[PDB]
Amino acid sequence: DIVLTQSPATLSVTPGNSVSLSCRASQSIGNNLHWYQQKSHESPRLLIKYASQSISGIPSRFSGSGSGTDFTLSINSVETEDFGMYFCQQSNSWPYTFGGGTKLEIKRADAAPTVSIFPPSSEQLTSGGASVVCFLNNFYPKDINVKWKIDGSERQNGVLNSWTDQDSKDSTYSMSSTLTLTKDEYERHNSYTCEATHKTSTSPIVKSFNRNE
Amino acid sequence: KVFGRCELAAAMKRHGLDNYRGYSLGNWVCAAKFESNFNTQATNRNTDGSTDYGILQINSRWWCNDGRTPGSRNLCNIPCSALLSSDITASVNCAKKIVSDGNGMNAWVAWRNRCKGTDVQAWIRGCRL
Amino acid sequence: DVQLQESGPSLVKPSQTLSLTCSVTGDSITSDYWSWIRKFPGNRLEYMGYVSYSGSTYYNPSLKSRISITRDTSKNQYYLDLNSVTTEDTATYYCANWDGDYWGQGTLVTVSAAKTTPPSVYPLAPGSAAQTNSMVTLGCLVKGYFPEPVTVTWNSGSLSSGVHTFPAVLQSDLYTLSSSVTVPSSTWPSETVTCNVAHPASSTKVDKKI
Repeated sequence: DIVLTQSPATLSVTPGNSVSLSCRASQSIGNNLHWYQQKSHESPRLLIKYASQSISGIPSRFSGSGSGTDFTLSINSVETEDFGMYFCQQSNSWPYTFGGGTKLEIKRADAAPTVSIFPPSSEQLTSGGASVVCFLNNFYPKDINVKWKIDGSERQNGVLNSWTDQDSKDSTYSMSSTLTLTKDEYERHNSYTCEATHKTSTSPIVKSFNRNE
Repeated sequence: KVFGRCELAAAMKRHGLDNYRGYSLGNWVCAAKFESNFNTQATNRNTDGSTDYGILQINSRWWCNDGRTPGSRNLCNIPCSALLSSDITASVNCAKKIVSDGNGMNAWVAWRNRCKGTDVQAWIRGCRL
Repeated sequence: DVQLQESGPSLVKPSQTLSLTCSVTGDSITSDYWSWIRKFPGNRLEYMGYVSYSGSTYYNPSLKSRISITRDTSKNQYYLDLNSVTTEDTATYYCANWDGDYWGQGTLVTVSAAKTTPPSVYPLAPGSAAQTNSMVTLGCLVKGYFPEPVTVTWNSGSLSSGVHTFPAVLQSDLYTLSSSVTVPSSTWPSETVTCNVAHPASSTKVDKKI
């Protein structure tokens, strides 16, 4: 099978600047290389066919070039709405194959997370469970560390994290971290802490509560 | 436009035909030779409503819409007029879809009769590309 | 204007057959070539196969002996059947025309023996974690459901800005998801905030006041 290798894995772009995405084929494929854009929750959208041929309605800022084994998608004056995955696909030989994708993200000023911590609800406690939830909202860049403590001591068991995709309006990221305990385990201890370490400060952002007074 | 043989070979190579779905470049030059003598404007009316268009004589019952052909499927999703340009882009794009059916280059009667089973590479010999 | 709509189950048991339908408007099934493509979890796309106008099929060798692509032009549909599935067949499935201009919406199909289970929905009020600044962030925890998806809105969709709904995480055959919403502090709790959860697979719809 033909293997398509894309470069870079991720592009972090300043809006208004131009960028270049690469796709290299393991065997010559002539001009038989197509480019797709895919936003999250949407299907792929054909941008360029046959290396360089335009597609009706696609903005002229997208163009393609190359031949043989070396192909390039150029985006002039990148807009914020160009954020998404970009894939190449060859049709020279069966089976058709795709590159692994280049993720285009938007660059923006560094931002610290807004951190909020939530005790277990009374309804969950009644059922015998106790989840403590921490939101780390609207930060940049995406790299962030979260640490839990119970009564001042580090805790890692029962933690599950989830990260959003980049926001379409402000180009930030958000993360949720959930510590799940049993009700009786939660009730045995007093203080709960969510601690975020992010590039924006050498000091962690610490949010804590005590179960009772 | 009437291409020279090596001129067409070079254009077809630029348009990605060399080794498309296993078919060497000479297949396509040979097919063009025996379909149209390398003439992008060639047209042939058939006994049914249909017409064969362009350098690869692609038929309007199956592959393109000329509006006058009963039974038209327009498999290439194009007007047949696109197949009559000095620019071979549309003809090549449609040819690639044709050959991506199981019948392959057997779609072309002239290829079956004059190219299939022969040394089709003779049609690109002496060309520098 | 050609439109493709995929349909079929979102959850298939291991060793059963995964089946999907693609319904096409504006393009007779026998007037084009038709494809299936899937996207595995890490943005890994695989071209599964296509059927051309004559009914000839091309199948990816990776799927040889397990895949069938068939057509019913009278219903203007074409089909995917993938036999003997395993958890490795969990993916987002797409139908598309061979030219690539027209795609269906994508359907996540999960291959799992796990049982369909409704969510528990819990309000996340600040409680002991008092929020004393100008904005308050509230949340909703959606726990212990299977399979995906759930949907979350706030005040029946009237509260839409300042919302983050997080992707679900699977743990021991159950998903959990959370959603946050931020409002001016003086409006809460004077103006009630309610999260609205659906889980269609279990016919669950719940409203939880914060």
